[PDB]
Amino acid sequence: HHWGYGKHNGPEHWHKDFPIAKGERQSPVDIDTHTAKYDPSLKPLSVSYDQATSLRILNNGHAFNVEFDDSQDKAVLKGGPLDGTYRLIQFHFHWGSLDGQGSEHTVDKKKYAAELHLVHWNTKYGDFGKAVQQPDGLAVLGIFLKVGSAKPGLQKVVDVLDSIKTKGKSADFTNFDPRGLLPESLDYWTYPGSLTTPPLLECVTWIVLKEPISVSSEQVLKFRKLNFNGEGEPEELMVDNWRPAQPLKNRQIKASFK
Ligand SMILES: [Zn+2]
Repeated sequence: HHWGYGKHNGPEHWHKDFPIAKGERQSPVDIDTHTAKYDPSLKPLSVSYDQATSLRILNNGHAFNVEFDDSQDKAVLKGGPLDGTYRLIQFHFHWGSLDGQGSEHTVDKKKYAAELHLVHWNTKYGDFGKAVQQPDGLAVLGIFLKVGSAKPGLQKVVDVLDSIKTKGKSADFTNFDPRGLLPESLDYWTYPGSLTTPPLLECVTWIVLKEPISVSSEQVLKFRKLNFNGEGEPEELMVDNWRPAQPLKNRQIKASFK
């Protein structure tokens, strides 16, 4: 029926409705650190989020998205392997039912507790919907989360989750600064890939940061209290909303560092 992360509608079934699931540039992938090519031609990333305007948080039934005003160049990403300016539209996470799983990308087969995706679209295409139809339409920054110390900048998100527990619920979420979610270092790996949920379009330049951020056990516990279902439907906790690693095929992962 409709796609999800269960036994009957999970990632191994997606190809029946979205054949591109077996495509040549699907994400996520495992990052083999000894095979990644250092590329000295890659520039440092430029993250300009000081004028970011968050608007709302929404449970869409597969994750929770924090959405931003993308009608102007307020929160943008440029540099790195990118040509042009990419505007932030939303961020969301993928997480597990246990601390030893949850991330989509892996590093030398190591899985993290969760993975944050900051989604941006190439302004040359005018809107998000046109951007997803192009090979260079989106840039996603992926950041791993490990369990350890609490991340103060994540607490405002954790605290509003009770108000969007079920699918289709939304809440006003203004004045949230996404700078509180970045690691200290911006070293990264990059490769050409896709969206990790249907429609699985191959329009993404992924930028995965080497340095994870730490979150407390209590913080991730609050993520696992969300629901996949809508209000008044049988409760299905929102956990393990990650797609496993896909074949690298004819692709090279480049590193911005050595
Ligand atoms: Zn994602």
